[PDB]
Formats: sequence, C-alpha cells, structure tokens
Amino acid sequence: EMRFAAFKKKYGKVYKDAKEEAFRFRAFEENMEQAKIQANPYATFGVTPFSDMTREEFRARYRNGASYFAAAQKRLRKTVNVTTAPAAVDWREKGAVTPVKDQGQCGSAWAFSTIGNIEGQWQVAGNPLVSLSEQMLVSCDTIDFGCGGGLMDNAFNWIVNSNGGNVFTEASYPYVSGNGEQPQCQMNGHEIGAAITDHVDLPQDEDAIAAYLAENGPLAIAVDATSFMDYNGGILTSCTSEQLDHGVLLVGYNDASNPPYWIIKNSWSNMWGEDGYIRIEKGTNQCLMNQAVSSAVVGGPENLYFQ
Repeated sequence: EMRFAAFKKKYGKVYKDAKEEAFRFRAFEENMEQAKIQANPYATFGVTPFSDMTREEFRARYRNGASYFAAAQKRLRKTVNVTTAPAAVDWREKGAVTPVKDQGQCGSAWAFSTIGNIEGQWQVAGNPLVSLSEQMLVSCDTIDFGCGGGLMDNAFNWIVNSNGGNVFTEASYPYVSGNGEQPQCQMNGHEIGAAITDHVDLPQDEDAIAAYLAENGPLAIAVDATSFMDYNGGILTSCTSEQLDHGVLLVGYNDASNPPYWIIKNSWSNMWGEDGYIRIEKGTNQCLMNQAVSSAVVGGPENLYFQ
C-alpha cells in the first residue's frame, strides 16, 4: 500500500473523497494483480500512470476506436508497392522522432499518430526536424471526431484536401486538449511546419512495412492496445491481437534480437513504458500492427542532381 501512495505522489493524484480513492486502490490492487498474470513473459509489467483506472473503462475508452477501424477495414485501401531491408533501423537516433507527448484525457491518439508520421517523413525528406500540431487535427478536422476519436487516413485526407497539404508547428498551435476541452478551430496565428502532397496505405505485410519504414521513416500504425495498459518495458510476445483500437507510430525495428521486435512510439508521455515507447515481437502480427499502416508523402524541392 506504500507503492500506491508512491503512485499518487508520482502522478500528483488528488482524489475527490474516500469513495473515489477506495476503488482506485482496489483497482490499483487488481491492476497489479493482473500485471503479474501477463508477467508477454519476456517483458516487464508494473505500475504505470493508469494503474489508477479499471480495465473496463480502458476497454470502454476504445469502444469507439475499435468501431472506426472496423469501419475503415470495410473500405478499400489502396496499397502502394514497396520497391524493396536493414536488419535493424531506429529513427530515434536518426533525429527523425520528436520527444514523446501526452494526449491526456482526450481520445486523440489518431491525431498523434498522424503528426508523428508527418514529422518523420518530413525529416527523412531532408528537412530539419520540427514538432507539429495535433490540436490542428483535433479542432479543425471535420472528418474526424476530436477527443471522440478518428482515423489517421481521415486526417491525411483532411490535411491535403481541406488544408492544402499544410501542417502547423506545435509551437504556433499548442496542444491544449490534454484536459479534454475542445476549443473551436483557429485558422489564424500559426506557422506552417511541413507540407504533404498525398498519403499512401501499406499492404498487410510486416516485411513490406519494414522496408518502407527503413527507406522513408516513421509510419502511422494502429494496434490493439489491450495489452498496453500495465506495460512497463521489454518486448511484447503475446500481445492481445483481436481488435484495432489505437493509433501509434512505428519508429523502427531490430532483427538481430531474440526475439526481434518493432519499436513503437505512443502518445502517453514518457512516464509510461520504455520512456513512452514499446517494443513488440516482429513477424507474428503482434497487436495486429500491420492492419492499418499508412504514411504521408513528402515531395517538394528536387535539386539533388541540379547542384
């Protein structure tokens, strides 16, 4: 019970009354209880920022998400061929990944997946790495549902087809939905951080995805997040893989490991997992990561062989 107080003191949790805290502790107890059930064996599980909440709300927080992906799955995805694969790449070292962020009490992970992907593709184009705005998407993308959820595909389409291929920087358009508030769209007072021309979807092939990632940079993926709750670190190997319900970002992989793994960036700050990051086994479709991979396309200047 000391480690629950440690938890409270670590995340500044100030409960309403005895009753509200009462469950959170029972709930904390059960989350710690379940954490030793999953104890992906070769990964670590423990206390995270949501050991306070129950796995009925968690699974409820995704009910919408699940239903958006299932609806997207029913529609035709145009896959793009991959020209074809280094045993290991990791775009974090290659300055193609920004510090981890926090979606807060907002169902806005779709927006974080999109922004993260865009940032990676923009930097791999050969631009200076630059944080970009999720708020833009959360408040201004009328295809999607802001804190209610959305699809990366919808948002790629909104940027290109309703915002000229333009993405505003985080600095100029700051993330303020952390608290679940949804202010009106603000078109003025922003600086454009990046430009996209289109987006592509990728086939449901992990080998294919890796080659395009290795070649082009971080991609927006969707996973089943059910096994993510109590994760502290390691490589997941029995990820629950039943229903897609969360948008994350694939930043790399490594084949020279036993077993090999994908490197994924999440929108739950850094206090969660491996500094905001999770590793899942590659090549067995863990968390169904291959089902909804997609990537913005960067073009622009082409003076490579002209100077």
